[PDB]
Amino acid sequence: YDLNAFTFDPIKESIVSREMTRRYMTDMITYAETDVVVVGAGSAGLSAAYEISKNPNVQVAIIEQSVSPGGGAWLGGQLFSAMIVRKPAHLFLDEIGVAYDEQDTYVVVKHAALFTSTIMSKLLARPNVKLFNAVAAEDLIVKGNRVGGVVTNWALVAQNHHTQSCMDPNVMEAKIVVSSCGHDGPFGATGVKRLKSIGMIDHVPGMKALDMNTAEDAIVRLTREVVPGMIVTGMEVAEIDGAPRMGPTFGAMMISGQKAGQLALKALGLPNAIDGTL
Amino acid sequence: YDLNAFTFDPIKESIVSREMTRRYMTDMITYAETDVVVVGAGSAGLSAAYEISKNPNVQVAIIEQSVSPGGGAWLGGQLFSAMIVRKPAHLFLDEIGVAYDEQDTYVVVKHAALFTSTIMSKLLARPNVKLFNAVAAEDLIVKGNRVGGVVTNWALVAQNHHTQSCMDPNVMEAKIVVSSCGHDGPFGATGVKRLKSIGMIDHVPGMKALDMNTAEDAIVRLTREVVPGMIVTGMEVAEIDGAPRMGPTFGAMMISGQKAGQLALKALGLPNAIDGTL
Amino acid sequence: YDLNAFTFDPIKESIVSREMTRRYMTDMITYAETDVVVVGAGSAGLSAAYEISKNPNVQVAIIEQSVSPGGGAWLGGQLFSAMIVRKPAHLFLDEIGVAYDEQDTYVVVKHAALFTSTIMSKLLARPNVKLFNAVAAEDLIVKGNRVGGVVTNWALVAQNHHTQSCMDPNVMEAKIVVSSCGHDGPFGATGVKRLKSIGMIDHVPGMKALDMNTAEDAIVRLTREVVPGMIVTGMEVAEIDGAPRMGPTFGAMMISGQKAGQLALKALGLPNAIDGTL
Amino acid sequence: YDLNAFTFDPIKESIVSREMTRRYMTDMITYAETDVVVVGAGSAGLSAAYEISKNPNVQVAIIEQSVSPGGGAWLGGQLFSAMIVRKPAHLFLDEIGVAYDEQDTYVVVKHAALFTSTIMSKLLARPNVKLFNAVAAEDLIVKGNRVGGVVTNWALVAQNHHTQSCMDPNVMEAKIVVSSCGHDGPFGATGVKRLKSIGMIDHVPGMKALDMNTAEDAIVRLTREVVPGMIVTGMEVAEIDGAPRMGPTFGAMMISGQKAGQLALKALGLPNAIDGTL
Amino acid sequence: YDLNAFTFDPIKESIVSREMTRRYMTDMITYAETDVVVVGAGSAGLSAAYEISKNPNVQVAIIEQSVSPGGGAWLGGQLFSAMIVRKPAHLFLDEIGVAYDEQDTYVVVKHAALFTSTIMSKLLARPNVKLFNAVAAEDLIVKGNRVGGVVTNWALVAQNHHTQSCMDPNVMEAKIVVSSCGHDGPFGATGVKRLKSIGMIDHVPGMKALDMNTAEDAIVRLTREVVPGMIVTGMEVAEIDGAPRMGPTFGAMMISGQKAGQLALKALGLPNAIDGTL
Amino acid sequence: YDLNAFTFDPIKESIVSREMTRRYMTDMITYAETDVVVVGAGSAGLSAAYEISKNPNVQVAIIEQSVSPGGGAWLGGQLFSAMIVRKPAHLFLDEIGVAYDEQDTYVVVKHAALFTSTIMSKLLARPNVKLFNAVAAEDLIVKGNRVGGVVTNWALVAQNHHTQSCMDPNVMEAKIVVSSCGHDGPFGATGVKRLKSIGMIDHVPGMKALDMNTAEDAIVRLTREVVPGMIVTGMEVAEIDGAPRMGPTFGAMMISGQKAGQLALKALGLPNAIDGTL
Amino acid sequence: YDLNAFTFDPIKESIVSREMTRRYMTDMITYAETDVVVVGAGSAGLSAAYEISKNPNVQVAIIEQSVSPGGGAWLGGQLFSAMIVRKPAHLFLDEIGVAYDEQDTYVVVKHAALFTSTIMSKLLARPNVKLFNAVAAEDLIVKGNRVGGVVTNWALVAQNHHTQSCMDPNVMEAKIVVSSCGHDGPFGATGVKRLKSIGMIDHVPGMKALDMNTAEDAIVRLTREVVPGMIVTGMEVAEIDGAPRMGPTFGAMMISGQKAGQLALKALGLPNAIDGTL
Ligand SMILES: [Zn+2]
Ligand SMILES: [Zn+2]
Ligand SMILES: [Zn+2]
Ligand SMILES: [Zn+2]
Ligand SMILES: [Zn+2]
Ligand SMILES: [Zn+2]
Ligand SMILES: [Zn+2]
Ligand SMILES: [Zn+2]
Repeated sequence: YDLNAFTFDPIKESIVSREMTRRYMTDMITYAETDVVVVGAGSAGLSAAYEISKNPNVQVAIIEQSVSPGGGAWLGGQLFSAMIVRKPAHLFLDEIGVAYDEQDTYVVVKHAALFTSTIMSKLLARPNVKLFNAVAAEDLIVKGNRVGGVVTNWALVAQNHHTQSCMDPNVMEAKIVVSSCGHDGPFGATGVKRLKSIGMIDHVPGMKALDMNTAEDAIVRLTREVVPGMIVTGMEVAEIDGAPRMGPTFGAMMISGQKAGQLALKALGLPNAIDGTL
Repeated sequence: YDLNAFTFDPIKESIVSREMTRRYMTDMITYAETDVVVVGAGSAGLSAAYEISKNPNVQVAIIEQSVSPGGGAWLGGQLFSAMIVRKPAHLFLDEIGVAYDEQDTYVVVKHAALFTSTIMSKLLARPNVKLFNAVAAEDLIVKGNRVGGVVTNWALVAQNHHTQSCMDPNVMEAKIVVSSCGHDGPFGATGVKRLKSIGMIDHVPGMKALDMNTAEDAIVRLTREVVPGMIVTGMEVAEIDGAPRMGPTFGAMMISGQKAGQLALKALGLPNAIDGTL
Repeated sequence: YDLNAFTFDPIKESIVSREMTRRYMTDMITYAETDVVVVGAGSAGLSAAYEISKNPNVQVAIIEQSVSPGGGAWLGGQLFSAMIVRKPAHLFLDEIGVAYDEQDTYVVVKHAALFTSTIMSKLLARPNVKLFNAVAAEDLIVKGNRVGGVVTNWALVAQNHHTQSCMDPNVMEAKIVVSSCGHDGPFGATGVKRLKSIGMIDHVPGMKALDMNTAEDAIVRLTREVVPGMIVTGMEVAEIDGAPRMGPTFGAMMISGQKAGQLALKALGLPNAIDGTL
Repeated sequence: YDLNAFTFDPIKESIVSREMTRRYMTDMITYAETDVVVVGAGSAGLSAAYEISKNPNVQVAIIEQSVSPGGGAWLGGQLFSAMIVRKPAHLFLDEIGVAYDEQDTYVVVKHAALFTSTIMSKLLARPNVKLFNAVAAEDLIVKGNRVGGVVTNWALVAQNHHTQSCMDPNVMEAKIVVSSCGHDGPFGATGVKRLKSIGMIDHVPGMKALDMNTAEDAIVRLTREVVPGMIVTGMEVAEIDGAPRMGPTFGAMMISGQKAGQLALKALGLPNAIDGTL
Repeated sequence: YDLNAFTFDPIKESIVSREMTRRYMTDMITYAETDVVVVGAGSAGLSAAYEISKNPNVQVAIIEQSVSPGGGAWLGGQLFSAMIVRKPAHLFLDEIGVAYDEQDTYVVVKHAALFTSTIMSKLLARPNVKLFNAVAAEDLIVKGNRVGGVVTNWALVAQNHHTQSCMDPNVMEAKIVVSSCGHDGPFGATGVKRLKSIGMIDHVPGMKALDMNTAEDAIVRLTREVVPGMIVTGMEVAEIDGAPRMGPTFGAMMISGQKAGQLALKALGLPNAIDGTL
Repeated sequence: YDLNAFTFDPIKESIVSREMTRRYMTDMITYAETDVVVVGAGSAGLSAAYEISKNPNVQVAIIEQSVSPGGGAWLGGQLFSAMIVRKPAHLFLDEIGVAYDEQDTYVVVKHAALFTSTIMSKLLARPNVKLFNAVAAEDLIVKGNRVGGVVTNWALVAQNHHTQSCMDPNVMEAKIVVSSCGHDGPFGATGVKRLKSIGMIDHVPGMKALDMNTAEDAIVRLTREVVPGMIVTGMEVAEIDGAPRMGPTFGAMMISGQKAGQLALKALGLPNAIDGTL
Repeated sequence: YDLNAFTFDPIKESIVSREMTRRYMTDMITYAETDVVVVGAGSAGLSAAYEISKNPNVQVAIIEQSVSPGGGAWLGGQLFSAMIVRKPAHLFLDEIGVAYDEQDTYVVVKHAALFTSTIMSKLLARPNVKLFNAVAAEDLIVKGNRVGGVVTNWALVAQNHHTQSCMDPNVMEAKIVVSSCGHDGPFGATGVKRLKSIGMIDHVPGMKALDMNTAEDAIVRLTREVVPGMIVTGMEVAEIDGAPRMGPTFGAMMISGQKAGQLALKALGLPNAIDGTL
């Protein structure tokens, strides 16, 4: 084509609508009963989805309330750019294909956005992954003390129940829920806060003050299937357990998310790194 | 008449004013002491008022804070249209004259708005029914151990005590109050929250996580005269009892409401389906 | 069934989701290219859709930004209930089946909500009609000198472009658009304001001060195909033409809407009352 | 009675409701066609109503959007208390029975609230005066280039058309409207701003900068029947005419309002000070 | 003077400023140590101030956060006008000179504003009373478990500590504080809520549901010196004690306030009705 | 004193109140008619007040709407600290006693806050200077063709005319007004916007795009008595004249202010640097 | 230079940017591990930083969330100017060079702004002091049982986690943190509220009611290293200890701050007035 004399092939508006609709319809029908739902597309949730979907047989829905995925991983600290990842999580960066400046006990990715865009590109390309962005998980499906999926709505509806006539949610059944809701914002820690309000867990003390050396090891260690059918990963772990926060460093999110992914595979009865069967 | 050359008969502005004033103020005088007040015109409250007002002896005031009645029954889930009603509540739809597409354990009304408009149209035509919309129930009338009506105001006043000099409420005495306030919004669960703040009940746990099979049977079961003079119906039942929620399905709202209406007839000493005397 | 011992047939959450999704997305595909789109489900828009859809050949989509349809027709004036309809528009009420208390030059419907629910119930039951509520028309489709449909989005999105990353709209092609957006609210007069901002008309003076005798005859008279492909009806007519307003009387809305429907049938080449071929 | 052992006579809640309702109903029926409506109960509007209602045969409705009447006359300047009134308007204070500290060219009432409460008490006691507080004039009634009354609503509705489904206004016919809307607030200058938007006057330049000596004489001089059926008085005069403001002094408001009252009597064909017939 | 040819005597702007300033200064100096401060100028606070200041030797400061005094006594219920006062409180109306329509167990003042304006006019005329409107009591002065006055600020500052750099309060010492803060609004029940937060009282259950017959007698009975140096009166009594509310009736406010006034006189060691020494 | 065993001398709350009241109200009386009022205590206004008040004959009131004085001079750009001052304005820094790091065509003050605090400390110590902070100039006093002072109120009142009953302003007469209101914020360019709305100047184009080399020389040049009685200085000059802006450099503000001060001395008939008589 | 013909030396925009960037980022690197961080630049925090930085060996970072430093020390009470300082804290004023009007048990600084500007000017000139304004301390660094610095962000970010994708904080390590966050505003008492939410202290009762004689001595007394690594000073002490407040008097803030500074020097192992080694 010539950028100086450019013509698009013709279109009809109604075709564009119908293509989008049909495709979103079929996705919602498929994923109404899914193997894994990941709630939250921050560094931890992306890392978990990336790890799980390496198994091509596993269906992965990602529910993200924001229009943009990525969570807090578009920046470092104080609106600066550099992303510090402590060793040995730089091996995870190697696998995804993200360059870094190597230091002695850590590496520096030149922009957090480079990690986030790269992992998302590789993740979203896979046929077994679907991103439902601009959609919130408002609640859980819980039957006989097992989490069995999530209660969904458009994110803007979920934040506007006070300004309109009622707007019921939808429902997505899942074998395993990976809750990766962070701590930040009006949606922070949605999943663990709901476990508490329905009496399935007893306390959500909230994250403690900052201590990077304690926090990152603790967050990985504490990542687990918290109740039957629900794994918690990322900063949401610190909320439920009262672990210290780590601030502007990203290794624990990546590793927590990877561990959560392997826990989800285990929960599905599939080869996994938790068992040593992978 | 001719749509091409159309003339309305003459009017005067004063006539319009006086018509609306004389009629509304007459209705307020009529209903200031009444048989039943239904608080909330959602699916459960409309169903309750519909059921009660089948008896002509019985005067029924419906108090609805929104300008529009209907509550959460203008939509299905995720801003979609279809209204799922589990059997055998399709027999209630048959009685009201709402068509549906039948499936094995449920039916589908093509638009929630078709239910709501249809039942409202039949209900409002009745001479013993009065809709006071744009009016909130701010509080209860309680004398000794018994609910004896509601404390009312324009909904916008009830929402703007923070912005103007004080604006006292009005009062409506009733033999029975049917509280159908839902759980959603700033007015969610007004009646049961008030029973708790005045010490007449102990807790309002809030609805639990979603489980349609448990929730709908539970809401019907738990629909009751909670304290002397006050029946609670619809999702407000889940709030008081800590029942699971059901999300985008509507049978329990209709049946809970119908049961609440029958309980109100029984409380008034009238033939009813609770006793088997209807 | 027994209200004392009540059991719903079994369900699964996934069934409810898939039912609502399959049906809504099927409707969107059906109506993405359609015969008539009515924007606004107030008294004028409901009247127009009611009139058009008397012809079964004609597919009619109603776009309503609010969750609740009905517009300003849930109340009379000053939050009072009575709906004044000047003669001879009481003949339209007769046709729809809405009772009234007759006076000399007008009739009184006991509650505006009785009109609105009744006409909606009859309208929505029809197979050729689809209500897309909680959906705003953000813009028009205009090709050359002609309106060819509407640009749509969830209403909450259309109201929240200031708070999230961009969220493109959808598109619905139509042979005729009937714009019935009122004057009230942030969406008041959307269609005529847009004709002005794209240069297809010159001014939108806004409604003038109140004069019922002038206003209602004027609104009917001025109801028209304003530009090729687009009819304007109801109070949106006053905005474009600088007509006086009428306040709490509703005959002109019903008759303007009826005339707009007949004008749409005429524009589609069908038997109609404008020509005298119905 | 004994303040140490006090018992009220018994009451029924429904009686209180019915008394308020019946009385407000009859007032609204009476005043739906009134001789004078005064819009705004600030110092100018109170002064105008006080002057007019000295004729016991003249019906006076006062429409005030705030719950509290009094407008800007509860304080002096900068939240201080003293009310400066230039001579010879202290003669007006003498008539109403408001004490002052007399200085050479002006007097000082010790609290603006003393003037406001005193004039209101004397005004409201009269049988031909009715105060409709918490009610806004949203618009005018205009028929054939004469103002014929006002379009009313509850004030909170008039400020909330953007948050609810539409809420039509009511209407009050009047022989003469006295617009006394001030300049301050979101309702400031309602009446003259509407004259401009409907093309009945051509410009509303807004008040000029402060100059007490020019402003107070000018405001009195310019008080007039601005268009047929509508007198403007008080600070709203400065808005329409572009007169200077006067800030924390009150004589012109009192005298403007008195003049407006005498102009209203003249407009009604009654003895008055404008003609020298009183 | 001639309303047709009117001239004010000359003024200088700076004189107006200086008069207001000097006068407000001297008032604030005088009242920085006062005999009684009444917090809240609603029906109860006005009634208390009116009762106390019948003793010309007693200094009374009234602190009212709103620009307009009067509290909730500008209206009846539901924005209607009539003020119901149960017998025998109509004797209080007789004393103040407020007309009413006499019924069997109650009387009806035609507009609540007639009571409020009349009592305020008589109250404010007295030399020993000062109204500090647009000023909030933010806190109490408490020394050795006795209330010794109030912590004040301009009301707008008291509501804007979140939008500006810090703005310290002022202080007013008092022999007795009469707290009459109502229950309504963001300032509702200021005085009793502060007693609770500083541990001087133990519970503030809040007002119970409506029951006029119980409430009005209870409110009068419970009006008292709650802690040394502080009397509570009006609806604030119901907040501290958990008494029922009474809604749109005004006798208890008047009588509570009168009793509070006589309690204040007693606390000052002066002749009073509590002792039978008056 | 001993920080380990520290006792303050005794106080009484009333003393503190009376001290603050007597002093402030005395200052208001002093300055109600004054020589110069400076509106705005940003870098330009502080510089102007500093320059003028070098003459002891001259009384200078500074009106600043914010609680904190200093305007935009607490920071450099992008929330960084360093304050760039182009030569030869470093000579003004020398005079005030502000250190800097010298470069070739400019100097760097280490923190903008060091300039602002330093100049304020020297300015405020002077007996002829009074800072009225938390006070806005809402309007001008204009008599005939000449500015003669300012219309003042508490800043929060000036921002809350939409939320309360009216609150009149106060007035300060001045021989000269120096308007230094900046361009930023809701109060940006108050003085020049007012000249335009009262018709004394024709346009306020607003500042143009950034060009430091053009802008700083232009702002100094254009600093002038714009209309009789009123000098405009600082970025408010760019707004009136359509000059380019300079962004994060401060020399023009200091020099414009100094020139404005010299112009004020000249206007007062005093020795000045404009004429060469200083 | 000539104010009549004024030319600035040339500049380039890039130079200004690079100057501000290089300097700020150099300061951030310097202070990322530092001796003392003072959180809050109100009267107590400025006094503490002033006291500490008398020792040149000691690096002191001041973190202030507002753009303007100074806290509540720009005004006295009720937006009045005079700053009351009880003796013997006037000796601290003597040392800083702030003039006052002496009384018997206290002195009066003519404007609070004179104190604040003066102390800031002396403080900020010192080479060992850095003001990071527009920067909030969001959290603490806590390792084991000890506070080791602060978690920082731009203040606007710290206030806008609800409106944007996540924005991680930054970190500053410190040997000692002096928390001087006041009680006022959304950031009031940040440090002590955090000690409570992480479980390091048990309660934050909040300040009690006003009692100047008790409060000021108590605040000095209670100023302490509350937990290892963290001193609390100023009104934040009242919040943690439930001390009474003092309102518009400032001696305790200055003395508490001075004591806090001496406690910080002692904690650093340096000569100090707590020990008597200074
Ligand atoms: Zn109330
Ligand atoms: Zn819901
Ligand atoms: Zn777009
Ligand atoms: Zn309207
Ligand atoms: Zn004003
Ligand atoms: Zn700027
Ligand atoms: Zn975070
Ligand atoms: Zn404070």
